[PDB]
Amino acid sequence: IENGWEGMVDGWYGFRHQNSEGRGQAADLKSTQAAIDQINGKLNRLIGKTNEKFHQIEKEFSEVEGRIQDLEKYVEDTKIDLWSYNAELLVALENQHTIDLTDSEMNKLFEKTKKQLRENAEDMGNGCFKIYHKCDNACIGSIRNGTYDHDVYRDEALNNRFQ
Amino acid sequence: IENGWEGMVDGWYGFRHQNSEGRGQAADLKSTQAAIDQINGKLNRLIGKTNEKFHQIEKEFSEVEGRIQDLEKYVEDTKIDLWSYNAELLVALENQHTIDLTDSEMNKLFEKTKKQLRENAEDMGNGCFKIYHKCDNACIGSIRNGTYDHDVYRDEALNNRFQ
Amino acid sequence: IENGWEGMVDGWYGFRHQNSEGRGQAADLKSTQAAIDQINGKLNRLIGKTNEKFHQIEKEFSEVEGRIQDLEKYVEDTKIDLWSYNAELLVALENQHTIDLTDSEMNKLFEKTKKQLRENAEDMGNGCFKIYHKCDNACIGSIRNGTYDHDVYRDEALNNRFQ
Amino acid sequence: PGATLCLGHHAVPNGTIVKTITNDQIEVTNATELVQNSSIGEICDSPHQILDGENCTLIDALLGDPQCDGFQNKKWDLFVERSKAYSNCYPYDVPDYASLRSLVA
Amino acid sequence: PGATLCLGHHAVPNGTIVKTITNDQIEVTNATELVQNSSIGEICDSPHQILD
Amino acid sequence: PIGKCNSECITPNGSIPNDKPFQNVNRITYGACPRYVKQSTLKLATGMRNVPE
Amino acid sequence: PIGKCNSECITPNGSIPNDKPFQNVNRITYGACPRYVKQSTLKLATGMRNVPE
Amino acid sequence: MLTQPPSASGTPGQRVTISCSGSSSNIGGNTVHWFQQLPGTAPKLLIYTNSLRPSGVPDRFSGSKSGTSASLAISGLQSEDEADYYCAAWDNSLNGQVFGGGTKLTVLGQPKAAPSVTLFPPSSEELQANKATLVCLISDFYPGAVTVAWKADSSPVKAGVETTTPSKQSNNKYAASSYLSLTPEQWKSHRSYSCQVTHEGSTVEKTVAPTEC
Amino acid sequence: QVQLLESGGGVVQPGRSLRLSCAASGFTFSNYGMHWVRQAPGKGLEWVAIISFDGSKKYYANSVKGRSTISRDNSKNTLSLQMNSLGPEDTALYYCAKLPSPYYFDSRFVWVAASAFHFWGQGILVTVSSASTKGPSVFPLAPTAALGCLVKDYFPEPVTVSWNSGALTSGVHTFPAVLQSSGLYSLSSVVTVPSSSLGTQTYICNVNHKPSNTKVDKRVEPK
Ligand SMILES: *[C@@H]1O[C@H](CO)[C@@H](O[C@@H]2O[C@H](CO)[C@@H](O)[C@H](O)[C@H]2NC(C)=O)[C@H](O)[C@H]1NC(C)=O
Ligand SMILES: *[C@@H]1O[C@H](CO)[C@@H](O[C@@H]2O[C@H](CO)[C@@H](O)[C@H](O)[C@H]2NC(C)=O)[C@H](O)[C@H]1NC(C)=O
Ligand SMILES: *[C@@H]1O[C@H](CO)[C@@H](O[C@@H]2O[C@H](CO)[C@@H](O)[C@H](O)[C@H]2NC(C)=O)[C@H](O)[C@H]1NC(C)=O
Repeated sequence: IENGWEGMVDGWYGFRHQNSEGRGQAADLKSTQAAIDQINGKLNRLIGKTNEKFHQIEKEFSEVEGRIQDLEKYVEDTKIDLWSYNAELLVALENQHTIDLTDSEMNKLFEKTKKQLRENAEDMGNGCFKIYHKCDNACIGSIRNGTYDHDVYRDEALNNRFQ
Repeated sequence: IENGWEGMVDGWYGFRHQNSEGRGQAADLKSTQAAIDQINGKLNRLIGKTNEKFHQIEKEFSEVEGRIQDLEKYVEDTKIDLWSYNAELLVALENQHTIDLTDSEMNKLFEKTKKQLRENAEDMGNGCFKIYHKCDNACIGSIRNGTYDHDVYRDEALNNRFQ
Repeated sequence: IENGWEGMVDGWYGFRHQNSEGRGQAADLKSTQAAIDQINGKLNRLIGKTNEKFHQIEKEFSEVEGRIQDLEKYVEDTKIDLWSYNAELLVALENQHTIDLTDSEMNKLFEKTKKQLRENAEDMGNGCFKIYHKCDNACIGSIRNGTYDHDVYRDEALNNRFQ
Repeated sequence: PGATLCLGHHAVPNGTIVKTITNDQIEVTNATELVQNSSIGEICDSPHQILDGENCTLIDALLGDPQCDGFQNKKWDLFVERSKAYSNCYPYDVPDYASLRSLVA
Repeated sequence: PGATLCLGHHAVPNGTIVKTITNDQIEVTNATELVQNSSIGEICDSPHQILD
Repeated sequence: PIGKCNSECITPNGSIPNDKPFQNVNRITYGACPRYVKQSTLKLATGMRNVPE
Repeated sequence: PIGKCNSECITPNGSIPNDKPFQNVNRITYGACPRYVKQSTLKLATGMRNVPE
Repeated sequence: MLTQPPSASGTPGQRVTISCSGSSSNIGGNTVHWFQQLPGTAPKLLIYTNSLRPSGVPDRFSGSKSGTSASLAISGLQSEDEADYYCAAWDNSLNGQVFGGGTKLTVLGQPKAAPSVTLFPPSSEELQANKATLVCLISDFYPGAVTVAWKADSSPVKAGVETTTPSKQSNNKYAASSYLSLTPEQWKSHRSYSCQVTHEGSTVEKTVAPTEC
Repeated sequence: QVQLLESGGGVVQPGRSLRLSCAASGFTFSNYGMHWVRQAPGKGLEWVAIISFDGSKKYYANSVKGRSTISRDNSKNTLSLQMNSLGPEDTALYYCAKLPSPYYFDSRFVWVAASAFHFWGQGILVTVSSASTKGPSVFPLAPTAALGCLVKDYFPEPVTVSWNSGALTSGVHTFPAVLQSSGLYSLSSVVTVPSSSLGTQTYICNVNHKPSNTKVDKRVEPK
């Protein structure tokens, strides 16, 4: 893909088509629904899960005591550093996974389409196909809904594609 | 793929074929061997590697002592929480990796096949191919073993595929 | 791919071609530049980032004191074990990511090429293409630079590919 | 003759920067903060039972410093010691002061 | 005329549920417990020397 | 100051919300509190890569 | 009770096997013991995703 | 419709599981969710997106889904979990929301099952209105299966109506109450009424009886 | 949490129409698609309709398609349902509820959240049957011990029973109603009380029947 589409407001992934009937755009429900489900599960894991701790050691001192003070400071500092490391690593990993799952859903949709147009189209390489037959808005709908039959348009597209 | 095949007992990934000689099923040794090797390496990493610890602090108290008791409880609790976090994260990561490697082996096998049938077949999109020539059980064997030559069947399949 | 190419010294990924003008080899700048950028960012994250710690507890003892000594040993040992676990896991994860990004860049380049030769070539399956027209060194350059137009060579390659 | 069909995803004019393994800084559509760093400035009396012992320490209320007679026989969940607290009775000291304070708390 | 060829993987009627990053609960063929939670109830006299 | 509200996490700076997994207000906590970390901000992505148009 | 067996990990509940990396029997351990965690069960996948037929 | 078995069962702390089978139109393509309906009250949401619990829900309830089969597991089942459990999912063919049949799960009732039987006669204002209804009830018994033999002066009748109330939240005690109702015509013509319990919690059927006094 | 005032329940003759409306407060109603679900007495849970957060998408069940309409007003924060040509298979409770649904039914602002906003309203009871809803008749039932109140010969079903101004709260068993050959309902409400309180503190039940303006009190004890 080259960039994104700012005009999409009823979904996250979609299709743009230019045929003899004009130019149109429409989003895909299933892919964006799956992405939303995964991110909501991620948030449900992270947010709202905090355990209780009531009585602990002291962590601020107004006096000079020596050994025990040194040990308590060391313990709290070690705990803090380890938990901060864990937090930074968890955030990095979860964000990488979010990016990966979104890109995977985009590629899933692209492949689902490409396999539907078996020989009636070619991959131009810019995230856009070239369909080699007269395909109207109803034909585009048959594509996206999953009802497109290649046999109907197969011979015409093979002709316009090899001669 | 749509689902799995419960009849497979001599492997994990395989092929099903329907030709004029009937319907048959046979598993692939290399891919399942690689998956088994990876999972066995995972188990060899995890299982049986425990280090020794003999003398430690006390972790249960029948008396009320104050400062040192508070500190020892805090230390053990912090250690326990950090190790539990590590355990949950490690299990999640290793299981994700197991799933990913198994799916990757399936896709590896699918692509290995698809590249072998260069133009003599089409990808129907349901994890099944359509081979456009009369292919007998010996021809299927030549496919799976890796000895299938497309040139022999190329012209017939190109004919039955474009006319 | 079968193996690597030891003769490459001006890059990491590249092309080898055999045409009527002979055999040649030349590397791809963009892909190796991206890989180098990612590994340099990884090193910039890891190397040179160490925080200061000045006054801590004692960690070696020449006497036999009992409770406090036991606690200090326990604390330092717990810290050491947790940090060693973190170090081993971080190194494993970062190396896996390095391998993954390098392989991804190789596959990115392969696909970028494959989409450029839309119908004028076939995927032999051994990390090498078969181009079905007389392609000179200037034509190979037009391929790699990104200026290759399939239309110019489309009809000749379709002929030599289907008849 | 023939039509074209494009596959794409959405975007927004003002994304936010986050961090991953590949990129130290990368822009996404929307993101949430996971580090609570703001507070109101006051302590909430619920759901935990709070005892604002404002001019008194826990030890003073324990012994019975006359300004602390309010805290006689009272229970609590969190005792709030103020920086204005001071003792006004007979001068004293407690060996293992912290330990008695902790066990009483 | 032409034959079809399918690629697939195996399955089992009774898998077990595990946890990953994508899915809190997902079913796999087989899995092993990593948390020893059962004990016999007695202390073994070997290999460590015990003094009751 | 003691107020009249509801929060299950108390710090010497006041009560704080207990939804985010981490916090850096203070390390001294009472209740169902998020863990103290040194980072001032950790942001979690709730959307895909954003290349505008 | 003291028995007559062999195990390199001893807890106040008895000896336990030292193969699994974790355990939650008890936190008081002697020997080559698995680390105490709070989870009652952590399962490791030894097979692919299972979509039955 | 979605396929849920009518009944589930177990012992306190047994981790019961309910299943839900569907079709490619709803579950194979969309996520499922699970609601809990305590007897006599509105349903409450337990699970959504096949594994997610909302704020209120304890982690004892878990969910899963594969292909056309969803599962709802309860780990630490206890006294206060006897209720109805509904699986539901969105269907794209019908373009709507399709629910499950419903599943009733019961707990292992320690078969104490001592019906505190009590026969109740009709009162004055009932008979002044030319009405009569003699009642016989059983409290704190188990299980739901039971029978009642009427004795209208040692004679059986037809069309006797009673209702079984669901389990109690704490004590897990069932209860039934059957009342026979007529007018003073067939009422003052016979004098001894009796009810005989036939239950799996005692030796043989047990009769209790009032007389016209 | 969620404060909804529901309205429209009652008795409606066969072939006629019902019109329910529940008004919500406590959240941004403007960005949540809503559902109407129904539950026949006995058992069962059938879904009726769904409406988007802006009306742009409505969908009904094949069982009530072509004779029902779901509607909403974001100004008065009101959800409403209209159904015509009612038959006995439609007597049921109707819940106005926010269920989990496809993402496009709710707004853009609530697509991603860790909360999953949800609520079910209390039932709205509608009953299709012949008219003349008659009030109740309450009789005391008196003889380890047991006593109670039997309330018979009423319709509709909406009935509630309390004990001694809501005092007796334990051991109480209110039995679910049963319908008969006639359009009459019955309801037994018993309690196991010790044999040591025949005169300690005698008990009196109260029965609230709303769709008759009825609050009947009656005391129970033997002679
Ligand atoms: C983008 O993410 C932000 C979080 O940073 C969301 O802003 C929060 O929105 C919820 C509900 O709308 C409020 O309760 C919070 O107070 C908001 N926080 C902040 C810092 O604004 C925002 O809603 C998200 N946008 C979208 C379209 O999902
Ligand atoms: C806590 O102590 C302060 C100071 O001892 C009290 O403030 C005093 O209030 C009284 C009457 O309210 C005045 O006579 C004093 O002049 C105040 N102190 C000063 C320094 O001006 C305060 O009232 C005490 N509060 C409690 C709850 O004990
Ligand atoms: C599936 O995994 C389980 C582990 O949960 C295996 O069961 C163990 O099998 C080994 C050897 O067969 C025994 O020593 C263990 O006692 C078993 N444990 C349990 C809990 O049963 C099982 O063998 C695996 N199945 C397959 C086909 O590999």
